[PDB]
This record gives sequence, structure tokens and C-alpha cells, in this order.
Amino acid sequence: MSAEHVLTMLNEHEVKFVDLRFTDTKGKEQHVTIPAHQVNAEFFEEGKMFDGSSIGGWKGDMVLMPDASTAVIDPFFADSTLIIRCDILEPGTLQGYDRDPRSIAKRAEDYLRSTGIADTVLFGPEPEFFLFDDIRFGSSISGSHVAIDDIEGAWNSSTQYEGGNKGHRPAVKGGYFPVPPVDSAQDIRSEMCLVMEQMGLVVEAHHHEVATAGQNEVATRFNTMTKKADEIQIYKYVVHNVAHRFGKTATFMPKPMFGDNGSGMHCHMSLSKNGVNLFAGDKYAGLSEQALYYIGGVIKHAKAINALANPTTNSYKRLVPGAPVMLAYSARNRSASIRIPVVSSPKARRIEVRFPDPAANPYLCFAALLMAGLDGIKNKIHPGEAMDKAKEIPQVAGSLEEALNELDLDREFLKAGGVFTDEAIDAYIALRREEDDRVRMTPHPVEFELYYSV
Amino acid sequence: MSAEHVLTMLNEHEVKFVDLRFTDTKGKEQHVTIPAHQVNAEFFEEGKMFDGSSIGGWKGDMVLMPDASTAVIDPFFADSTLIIRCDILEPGTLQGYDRDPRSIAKRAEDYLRSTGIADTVLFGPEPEFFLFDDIRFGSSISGSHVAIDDIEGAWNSSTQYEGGNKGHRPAVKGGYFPVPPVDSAQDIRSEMCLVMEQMGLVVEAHHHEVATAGQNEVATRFNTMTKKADEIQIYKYVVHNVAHRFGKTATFMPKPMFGDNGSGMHCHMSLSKNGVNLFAGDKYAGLSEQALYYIGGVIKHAKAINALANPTTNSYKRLVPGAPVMLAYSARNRSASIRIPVVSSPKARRIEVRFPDPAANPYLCFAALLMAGLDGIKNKIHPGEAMDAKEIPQVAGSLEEALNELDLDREFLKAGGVFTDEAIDAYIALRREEDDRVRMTPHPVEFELYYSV
Amino acid sequence: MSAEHVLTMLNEHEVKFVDLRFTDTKGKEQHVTIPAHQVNAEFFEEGKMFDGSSIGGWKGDMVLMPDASTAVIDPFFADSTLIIRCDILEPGTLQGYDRDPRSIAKRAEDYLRSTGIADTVLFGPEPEFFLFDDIRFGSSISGSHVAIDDIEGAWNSSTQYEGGNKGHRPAVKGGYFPVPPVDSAQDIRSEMCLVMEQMGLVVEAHHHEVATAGQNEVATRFNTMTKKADEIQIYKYVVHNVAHRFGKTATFMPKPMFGDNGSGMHCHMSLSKNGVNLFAGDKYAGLSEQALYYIGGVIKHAKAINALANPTTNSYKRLVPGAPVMLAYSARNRSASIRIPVVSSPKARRIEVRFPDPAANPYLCFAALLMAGLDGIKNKIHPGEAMDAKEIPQVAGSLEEALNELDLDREFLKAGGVFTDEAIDAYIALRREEDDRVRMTPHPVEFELYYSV
Amino acid sequence: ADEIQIYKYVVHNVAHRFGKTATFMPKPMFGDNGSGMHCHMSLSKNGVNLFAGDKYAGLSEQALYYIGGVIKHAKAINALANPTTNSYKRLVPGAPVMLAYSARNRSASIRIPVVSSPKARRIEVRFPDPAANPYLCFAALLMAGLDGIKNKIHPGEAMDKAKEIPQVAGSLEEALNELDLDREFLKAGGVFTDEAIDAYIALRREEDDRVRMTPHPVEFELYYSV
Ligand SMILES: [Mn+2]
Ligand SMILES: [Mn+2]
Ligand SMILES: [Mn+2]
Repeated sequence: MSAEHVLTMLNEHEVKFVDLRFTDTKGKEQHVTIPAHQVNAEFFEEGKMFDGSSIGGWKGDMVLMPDASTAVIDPFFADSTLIIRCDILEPGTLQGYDRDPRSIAKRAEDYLRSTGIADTVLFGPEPEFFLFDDIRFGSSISGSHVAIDDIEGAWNSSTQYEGGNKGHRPAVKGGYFPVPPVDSAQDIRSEMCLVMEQMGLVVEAHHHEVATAGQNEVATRFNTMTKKADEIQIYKYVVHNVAHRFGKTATFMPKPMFGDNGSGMHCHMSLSKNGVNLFAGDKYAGLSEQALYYIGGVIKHAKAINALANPTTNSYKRLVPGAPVMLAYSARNRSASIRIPVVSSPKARRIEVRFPDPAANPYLCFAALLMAGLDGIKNKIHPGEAMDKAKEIPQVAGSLEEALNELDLDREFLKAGGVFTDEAIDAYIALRREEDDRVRMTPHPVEFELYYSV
Repeated sequence: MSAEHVLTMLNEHEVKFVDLRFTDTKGKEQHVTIPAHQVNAEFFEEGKMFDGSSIGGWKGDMVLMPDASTAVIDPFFADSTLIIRCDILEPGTLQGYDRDPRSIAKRAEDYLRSTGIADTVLFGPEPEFFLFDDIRFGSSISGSHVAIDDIEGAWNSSTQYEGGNKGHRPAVKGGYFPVPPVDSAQDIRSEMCLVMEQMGLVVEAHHHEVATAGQNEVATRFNTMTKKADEIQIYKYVVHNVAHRFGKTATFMPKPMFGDNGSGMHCHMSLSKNGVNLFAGDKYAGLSEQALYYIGGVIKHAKAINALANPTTNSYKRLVPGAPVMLAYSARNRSASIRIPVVSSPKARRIEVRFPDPAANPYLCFAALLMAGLDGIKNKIHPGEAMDAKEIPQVAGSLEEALNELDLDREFLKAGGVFTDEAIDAYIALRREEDDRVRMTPHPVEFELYYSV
Repeated sequence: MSAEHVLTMLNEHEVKFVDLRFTDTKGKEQHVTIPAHQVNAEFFEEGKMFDGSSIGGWKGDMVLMPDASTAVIDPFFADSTLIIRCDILEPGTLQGYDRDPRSIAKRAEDYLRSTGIADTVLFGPEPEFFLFDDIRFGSSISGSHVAIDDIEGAWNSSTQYEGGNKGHRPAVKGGYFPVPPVDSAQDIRSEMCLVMEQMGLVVEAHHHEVATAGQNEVATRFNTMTKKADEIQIYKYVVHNVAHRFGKTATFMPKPMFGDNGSGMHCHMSLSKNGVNLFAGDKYAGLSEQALYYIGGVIKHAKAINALANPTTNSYKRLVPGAPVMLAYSARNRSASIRIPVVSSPKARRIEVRFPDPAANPYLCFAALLMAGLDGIKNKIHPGEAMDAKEIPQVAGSLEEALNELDLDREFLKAGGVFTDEAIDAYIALRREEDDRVRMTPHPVEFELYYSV
Repeated sequence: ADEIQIYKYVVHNVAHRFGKTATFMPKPMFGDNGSGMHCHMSLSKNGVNLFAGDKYAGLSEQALYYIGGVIKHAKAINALANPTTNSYKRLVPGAPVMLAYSARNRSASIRIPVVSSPKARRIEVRFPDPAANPYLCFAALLMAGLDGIKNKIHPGEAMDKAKEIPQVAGSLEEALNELDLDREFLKAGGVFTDEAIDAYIALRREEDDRVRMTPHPVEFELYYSV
């Protein structure tokens, strides 16, 4: 699909507006809209100049360069709008901006191709989300508060409702996965799936999740790295907008509630060259030597990866023992962060990395995982024996500060081939350290419950 | 478009009413409606008499003269109405009223043509605005209050709403520019753009701005001075009416909230003669010597300009250090009030003056900027080197300072009869009244600071 | 009164606590309490160490040195407490801290003695205050508010009260000075006077003032500079605490309400040497040449004085024309900021400076006035003829102007080492912080004026 | 320590009698100053102050060695002097966090008060908070000082003049780990027992785990939309 096809769409669908979209360092989607008559052949060659100083980690003019292959009609805007995803390029050389996550992911794929290890990398993430009816939160000198409310919440079993309380609710850790009316999100999940199919995703399934307050997941088909990162951005956009249109509120926080299961994003990975899966072989669980080296690299650089795959303090609320935290690989053990799914055909052999959570920036997380795996392959890092059976077993970072320190001290595997720059890594670390400092310095209601009388 | 075309439009659109519009000194549109059958050939030659004594700064029987080229159908009135912009002429000589902003802008353009420096002046303003759900304000002997409420306001993260609180809101200084549902004004901005295009504006983009409580901007294509002033008036009208129709409330105040970004109107300028941009050259950032002289004039008369480009006390609550307050020109520095945008095509070479605000009267602000630039060109005022510190001049720190500088620096505005001493005095008094009100009313922050001392 | 007398009082009144009090740069009393048994002979020679880094303008271990002559029993604390006023001394040399207002006032008196012009300076200040039933104020990103409520407020003529609304209230600018029940503060003022006399003040009169929302003043007898500054501190303390005990709320703000009279502190001054008033003579209004020179100095340095006598932004909301803003001296004219009261006895001859306000730090304001007068005497500055118009100098129109003039006019304060450059800079910065807050926070009147424009 | 217990009891009960409620939490409010417990220390033998001398700020070699021991075992001490997670919301840069001694510097965690009489010479350790157990905190400070004296741990030059300067523990987990690894100076002389230290560490780790695992409203403010 090209600029000619985009210009044809503009007339086929009577498009009034075009929404240029991109992703910031934190992973949030930013969009700027231009009227359709401003889109011409020169638009796809020169882009649009915008001031990126107001973006989070880009504080120093840059060019928004549309990627026509990402053109897709917006199903939510009242006026006919076309969504084109864009890369941020330097104004003069029209080269990828060092801090652009999409550019970083594209450079990671290019480095993968250059090294000769493989031709394509396949990513399948499995994000989950929470649907709520009401969320209220605030902080000030006088205190702080968070209050989550959902009709499916078990704590509402005593709530008085206009029209009566209907009782049927999923119990705590009991929403996987009863039939309605206990499951009250069937229609919303189906409509999300249909909208995703319209927007270009291939949906594999959708269902309710373990937690009680409307935890749901829509499982979509795998895809190449940058393509699947764009697909994840579309996925989050669709979930948020559908929840808003149904009177709900979607959230991808790793751990919104205590005592109930959190939300994770298991990332399936595979490598292919000339249409041949390189992770298929005669080694453990049908893996290959390349697959074992990839696992070893991911294990070695797991703490550095955590700074990008679990970039929020809330993520380490779910990355606690008792959500796997052990850095080992096993096809059966459920305490291993890395698992090898049992698959019939070798063409579908893959490794599932389970610690990542959906709050991660898709581009940066996937790039970090791929770069760690490639470092493992290049340096032939053997991961050891499978954890089929203990303080010798390495674990994921226990805090965002630890993850950021490890990323600071372990930058080489990300700087290999120019995928990541020291400036980009420093900007990311500072941007996350600001949030970490705020959370560290704000008191805690549990701290009052524990220490007020002491 | 002429009178014959207006009379044709009346039958084509089954127009029932014609709304004659003009701008007062403060910059607010004033409209008087007449039935369509009152519009004939004699109407476009003799105008309509109206009593302007009750207008703000026009206190002493003037003529409303329609400008058919401005004819446009109103998209909001229930009855089919046609909007015609009008100049205010003296009843006898039918010459422009000295205190009419549109007449002043037209005279500024005519002076530009007469001096021979250029044929046309191009202005790209970039106003921003705030959208709110509720605004309450008042004052009395017992006290004074202002309370802003918007669903996008971060402070509503704790508010209880009927139907539940959806927690997707912009953070403070974090509304630039995430996708919905964090951005809740996509449909409103799209409707504004479509209506603006209906009313004759060329839209370039629209987006959410840095501030949290629904700050938005719709960018429109540049145009000649008087045309772009009319376009800014139409822009403000469309924004206000669309926000009203969506249940919102638009404001062009420079600084409605403290601790969040204010609203400004960056003014891009360029001069063209015989179709060639005169601001394009081999000097700094591709500028020409005339461009440098224009920058120098704007810098020299910046404080006087502030009285017209930042005519509200609230304006100087965004023109505070920690900022676009330094009177210097640079292509890279964010601290310079004058920027040279990086444009590949020399035909697009221009200077961006950053200090103005959308509360300014468009006609008067543009005329002041043009006249300062022309004074710089005529007197060959060199702006010095680009700012790539205490000696650097700054914009006026208060409306009183701006008005005093305007009082003491009238010549560059009186060149060519564009501004008249009477008009300048009327403007200064009209603004000094508001300044006195704000200066004499006590402040809640003053209570917070001094109640116990 | 000395240390022996203080130790005797401790047993005489069965004192349980001793409250050491001092004044910060802004003029607020700070108190630290110690048990009575911690007070001994060594206490009055070595003082008490305290950490002043957290005080307003004292940021860098200083000594609180009690002044036994100021010992007085607190009339409000439940436990028998003795109030001793203390100076702030450097720990090593035991010399007055450069930024201690009381030390500055003492040094001003010592300089007056050293120059030989006079032996003593007499100050009669006349502060006024407001009594309210409820005050609510706040500011945030969403807005800001202030709401004053008092039963005497004219706006309460329509309010519904439990038990009924009694309609006897002062009108706006009509509280000077009808009998009760229109005046509802007779008992409060009488209690204030009695407590003040208990605390060592000599009261002359008390009455309701012009404003409606419970403006009152209690007049006290003049006294020497430092003594009268301590008396003013005791006055403010007594007013605040008595109002609190009566369910009211006292404020010494210059201008709490718009459209009603503000609160001022007229400062009467005179100089005496060997028991003869030096301000008595055969010149205008019975003044002497030294009195005229004092007036001339005060006029010359009036703007610099304003930074200390009117140190709040709110102050310049009462120093507005339509007013005591003209820097001239006359015995009859109400427009002159300096008056010569008509007194039969030459011993009572004095000059009344009208612009100061009760929000001023008493020590710093009195020291500034005295130093300006002494500069006028030394340099023989003639104030011209009595003002019995645009050329007449006026007081500073803003706190920024006052602070700039203080920055540029420090010499008359640095004469004799009274004020130190570091102290002046600290004061200027401390006031500029508040000025910046008030300058950057938007105004409800600004919304009323500019929301639609 | 008994006096501190009586102090806390009296404060709580008087506040209750007046209708108020008192708390010794290190940091109940964000954006405003927290509550601390500066501990002044001095050793005396035969009525003679052993911290008086001709060294810096009138200190003695024993005083400097005591300071050095406190600095060396500061992180282990923190597990007892700052035994709550809230404590480390007070011990944040922007400060009392730098482990150095000075008579003037406000950033020094150890301060030497300027006192005329040598008999009153002492060292003030500023990081401890009032949530600490007085007995255990004072015992830890004394044992660290005695280890410094016994091993002649010189504290270096005073901080009268930066990543080389050691800092107090940044979290209760760090403090507990350092206490676990630095038991010897507390176990000297049988004062602390391994069982007692383990019980303390487990008891505090329970609270640390609860606070670590419960989500935060600021976390919602920051991450709900991401
Ligand atoms: Mn799942
Ligand atoms: Mn903008
Ligand atoms: Mn009076």
C-alpha cells in the first residue's frame, strides 16, 4: 500500500480529515489532525513540521513522515477521518530521530537483518486490561485516595442499585471464565474484536480474565516486530475508545488492585530466515541452539529489559513472589518467567517471555527483547538447564529503581548497531526516574495503617 | 465578489436576514441585523446610519458601509442569515472613521503600498483557546471569586460524576497531544474546522495544546493583513458558537489558569512586492536586509506594540520570565520573542513574533506590527546579532508600562495618518479604565499572603 | 525593671512559663516558651540558642537575649506565663544581628544620639484594624476566591439569621461613628483597651472607623521609637487574641474590601533634645527649620520608605488617587501625605506622615522614617512651600516601584551602619517573592473584564 | 529511653484529652516538613566529658572515632533508627542524608553543636526519626560508636567545604539488608543476639512487604492512562 492508494482512499471514503499518529517515549499515542485537502503527493515526501519540545522526553522542530502502509479509517470520530502512523525524522537529514520509539524498533529490525542471524522476527504479545465503571484518584498535602468501582466487582455484592442488585458477579480470582450474566463484558469484548478487525488486526480470541473487576483480554495474531507494535497501539486505542463508548473505562495498569490478579503482556518470540523457523530444533522442547542462546541473552539482560518492559512502579506490584519472577526456562514449570509452549508444528516453535506488562512501550520493549536475544546469539550465552524441578536462580528486578540502574550499567546490548543511543537511554531513564521519585516521596495509606500509632 | 453577487446570493440561499458586522476598539464583534428586503443597490452605496455613541471608545451618527467581498452565510442562526462585514465611515465625507480598527488596518496597508517598500503584507496568526464546561466569576464588596471547571481538568481526577468518573484526563502541561479518550475535543475541533471552511477559512491543522483544561488550537492559512484580521474575527466567532453548541465555553484569555500554559497568538509576517518575497535573502537564516530592519523596528517599538498586541492585564500573566519575553531574534533559541522558522522554500521566508496574545484586537495589533516594521525599514534599524543578558530588552512587564510606552512612542503609528492622536488617546483611556479596576480590586492571593500580617 | 525584678515577678505571679518573643523581617511575632525554672541569672547574660535558619529572611545558630525591661504577664494563656521581648544576637560577639528589626531600630536610635541632632525621637502611630466574623480564601489551578462575612457588613441587610436579622448595621463608609446597636464592637474595644493597659500600654481613645465591616481603632499614647514598636507588637497581639476570644477575627491588612475605606497607620513624629521639642519654632505652622528639613528628607526618600512602610501589594490598593498620595506638607489640606497637627502646646509640635499602613514592620518602618528625616536634616533638604499639580511627587504606585527605589536609594538607610546591604537585599527578595505570587496569579476581575475578549 | 516512652504517652493522652490526635510518623504529609528525632550523644568517665578536646570543633580523638563508627555503620543503624518505610520519605535529598560531620553545614547528618562549656560537648546525629524504638536505636548508636572507638575508625575531614560521600539508606529494604550483613558491631558483648536481629528483620520486612505490594494513588495518577 502506497501514497497513491492513500489518495484513492481519501476519495473512496470521502475522508474529511487525516490523523497523523506517533508514539512518545512513555508509549502514549500522540495525534495531530490535518484536513484531507492538505494531503498530496508532496505530503508523503516532505512530511509535516511540528514542535516536539512539549513531548515528554524530546525536550531539546521535527518532521512527521507518514507511513502510507499504516493507513486506516478511524471508526470513532464523527467526521470521516483517516489514521496514518508517522515516524519522527530530523528536519535536515530526514533520518530517524534518536529518541523515536518507532525509529528505534525499525533500526532494531535492520540490525537483525544486517547481522545475518535471521531475516524476520515474529512477536506475539498477549496484553490484558481492566474495565471499570468509575475511577477516582487524587493527591494533595492533606492526603491521597484511589477508589475503583465496577458492577462486576465482588465488593458490590452489598451495594444498593437503582433497579435492584442482580447478584451475579465474579468472585475474587474467579472470573476465568464463567458464562453470562456473571460475565458482563461479552458484548463489549465482541465489539472490540470487530473494531480491531476493521482496523486491521487479526483476532484469535477474547475472554474474561482471572480478576473480578472486569479483567478481560483479546488475543490477536502475532506479527513482525514493528508491525505488531503498531498493532498494539491500535489495540490499546480500540480498547480505550470502545470502553468509553460503552460507559466504561479501560486501563492497562499492571496492578490496579491488591489481592487480585494483575495484568500482564506475555511476549511470544520467534526468528525466521528464508521462511524457516530458527527456533525449531532437536534440543530441549524442540528448541534449537539459536533458541537457547536467545533465552540465555534474555536471562542475562533481564533486569535491563525490565526498565523497558516493566517501566512503571506499579509493574513491580505484580512482579512479586507468589506473575513469574524466576529467570529460567521450562516447558512445564509455571514458576519460570520464560516458557516454551507445546506446539504441534515446528514452524510455530517459539519462546514466551512472561514478565512484561502492558504498560510497556511496545516498540522499546520489543527492541530490548530482540537486542538481548541477539546479544545472546552472538556471544553464545548458554542459559543452562531447564527449570523442570534456590537462591542461585536469578530473578527479575524487584523495583523500577533497580531496573533503571541495571539499564544504566548494561547499555551495550542496546547500543549494538546504533539501535539505542546513550542520549536516548539517558532521556528514558530520567523520564522514568521522575515518576519513581514522585511515588517514592508520596506517603502511603498503608503506611498510615501501619505506623500512625507508632 | 460584489453587490450583484450578494444580491444573487440572497435569492440563491433564500436569505431572510443580513447581519452587518464590525469591530470595536477592544476587538469585539458588534452586529446589527436587517431583513433581506432592506438590502438593495442603494444599500451598498449609502450604507446604514447607526448611533455609535454607546460603543466603547467612540463617544463624541456614523455609517455602516458593507464590504460585499466579505459576504458569507451564517452557519448558526436558525433563520437563513448573510454576514457582511462593514467599515465605519463618517456620515458626510464617507471616509473611514479615525477610531475604526478595520479602517486603521486598511490605512496601514495603503501606507505600506505608498511607501514603495512592498505591495502586500502576509500575516499568519496562530491563536489558541481554552474550552471549559463551567466558568463562574464575580466580585463585590464582600469578596471576589473565579472558579473554572472542565471535565478534562486534572483536578477532576477525584470528582464524583453521575454515571461514573472516567479517569482519562490530560495532566498539567500534558495535553500536547495524546489521543482520545484523554483528548475529548476531537469532534469539537473537527466541527470547528468544517464550519471555518464553510465560512471561507483555509484550515491547516487542529490539535490539543499543552494545558490541561481543554486548551486547543486550530491553525489557519496565512493571508493579507485586513483579510486575515477578518479571518481571525470569523475564527473567534466560530470557536465561541461551536463551543456553545457543544455545551462548552471558549475563551481567548491569555492566562485563565495559574500553573498551566497560557494562550498566545504567534504572528508570522512577510512582505511581498511583485510576487517575490522581500524577506528572503542571504543574511542570517536566509533573511534579507529588509527583514533584519523589520525585526529591528519591531524590537525597538516592542513595548509600544505590547499596548495593542497584549492589551489586557491578564496578558502580562503569561509574559512572565520562566519565556517569550526577550526582545531578540534567533532561529533556534526558545527564549527569543522573534523566531525565524526553518522553511525550505524561500517564498515561505518569514519572521514569527511570539509575544502577542489572542485577546488583542487583530486589526490594531497587525497594524502596529506592520508600522513598527516599516519604521525599522525606513530608518534602517539594525537589530544586532542573533541571540544564539541584563542588557537584552524585554517586552513590557505590565499594561501600565505598555500604555505609557505607547503614549510616549506614537510617531511610528502616526506615520502616514494611519493612527491619529485622538484614536491613540481613546484607546489608552479605554484600557486604563480596565487596568484601574484590576489594580484597585483586592486579590485572594493578597489575603493568603497578608491576612495575618 | 531588671533581671532581679523579673525573678521577683516569677515568684510573685506564680509564673509557670516564660515566652521569649521577637520580630522577624516581615513583622510577625515569633515566640518560644521555656519553663520558669529555666530562667536564672545566667539566662539574662547568656540568652538562649535557637535555630533561625527556618525564619523568613534569616537563612544563612543565634542567641535570644531577653530584655528584662519588656517583661509582662500574658493575659491569654491558661497557664501563668511571662512575656519577655528578646533581641537576636550573633553567638560569638553577642552583637545585634544585622537582619533583626529590633536591633536595626536600636541602632537607628543610637545613630540619632551620635549625630547630636537630638536625644530622643517620639513616635505616635495610629493603626486601624478590621473585625470579621468569617474569612475564607483560597487559590488553586481551577481558580481563586475570597469571601469576607461580618454581622456589621451592610451586605448582610438581606441575610437570614437564626433568631432573626436585626437591621442596625453601618452603611458603606458610614461607621464613623454611630452609637450601638449600629456599633456592635463597643465591648470588644473596651476589652482590648483594658487588656492593653494591663500589658503596659496607655490608651487614649477607641472608636468605630469609617468602613462598614467592623473597622475599629484604639489610639495609644506616643512613645520612643523602639518602645513604641514593641507597643505596636503588643497592640497587634492583644487585638488578635481578644477578637479570637470574642469569636471575631482581626486583620491589619491595608485594604481588605473594595469600595470601602482601608486601614492606615498615621505616624506622628517629633524630636527632643534635653527635654525641649526641636520641631517647635516660628516657621510654618509653628515648625522649626529642623522640622522642615525632616519633612524634606521624608519627601525625598518617600518612595524608598514605601518599601518598608507599605510592604504589601495590598497596601497600594489604598494608596490610590481618590487621597493621601501627594508628597507635600500642609496643616489644612486633606490631600497632603504629611500633616502638621494643630496643637496649642509647642511641646506637642509634630509631623504626621499619613501613607504608612499597619501591615508594616514597626521597627523597620520607624527606622526608615527616622533615617530619612536625619538625612534631610544633615543635608538641609528644604521641602519647598506648603501645599496650601503634575509636578508634585507622589508615593510609589506599586510594591515593585517601592522595592526598586529602595534598591537604588540605600544610602540614607546605610548611614551609620543602621541598615546593611545584606539586610536590604534580603528584605527586597523576601518581598519580591510575594509580589511575584500576586503578579502571576490571575484575577477574578480579569475574568470579569476579559473572559469574552 | 524510658523518658521518651513517657513523652510519647503524655503527648498522645494530652492530645486525646484536648480533642486532638497526635502522631510521631516521620512524614504524614507530602510537600511539608517531616518529623525527626535528633539524638545528641556524649560519653563521660569519672565525671569528665570524653568528647571534649583540642580537635575539630573542640572534639577529642574518642569523639572523632565515635563519629567514624556511626558513619561506617550508618546504614545498619538506619534499620533501627528509621524502622518504617515512611521514614525514608523524610530521608530524601532536598539535607540530613549525607554521612559527614560538620559544625556549620546543614547538609551534614552529623553535627557538632557550638557550646561554650566543654562539659557539654556532644555530637548530634540528625537522621533518626521518632518512630524508632528508643532502646534499640540508642543501643545501636552506642554500639556503632564503641566499635569506632575500639577499631580507631577515623571519620576523615569535616564537611566544611560529591558522589563519594556516603549516604544513609535510601529504603527500609536497604537498611534491613545492611543490618543483616553488618551484625557484628551489635553482637559485640552479647548485647544483640542473632535471634533478636532476625526477629526484628522479619517483623519489619512484613510491613515493608505490605507497603511494597499495595498500589499507590500516585501510581494511578501517573499510569492509569498508560
Ligand atoms: Mn491471559
Ligand atoms: Mn501552538
Ligand atoms: Mn482613624
